[PDB]
Amino acid sequence: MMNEKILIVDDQYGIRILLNEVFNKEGYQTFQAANGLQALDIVTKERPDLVLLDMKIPGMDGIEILKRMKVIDENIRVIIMTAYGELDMAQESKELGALTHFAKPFDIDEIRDAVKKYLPLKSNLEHHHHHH
Repeated sequence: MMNEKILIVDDQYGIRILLNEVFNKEGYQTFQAANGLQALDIVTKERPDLVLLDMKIPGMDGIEILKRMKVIDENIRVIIMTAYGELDMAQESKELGALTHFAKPFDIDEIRDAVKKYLPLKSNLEHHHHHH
């Protein structure tokens, strides 16, 4: 449609943007971030619904940023592609510590799969009985 939105924060040369060709068109508004602050830029600019955050990202500690992300929306699906033991550290540090987790920036095939594994696909979806 068009209302699909995701952020991807990592320092992989062309994975961030290949996610764009991968979803940004039709899958989701997948944007690229070199810092969580850059992700904050887009989260306030385009307001993607999902966030991919790596704290292992050169620049800033994405951990803090993703904490703020749930803190901004609470509907935003905060997904972690950093030290996935942050459901230990990042969670107890603040609030949620991100949901779907991965310790490695992996091949996008598993990522697109993970997207269609985790995403609702239910009846109520987000919060709306009978989409109108």
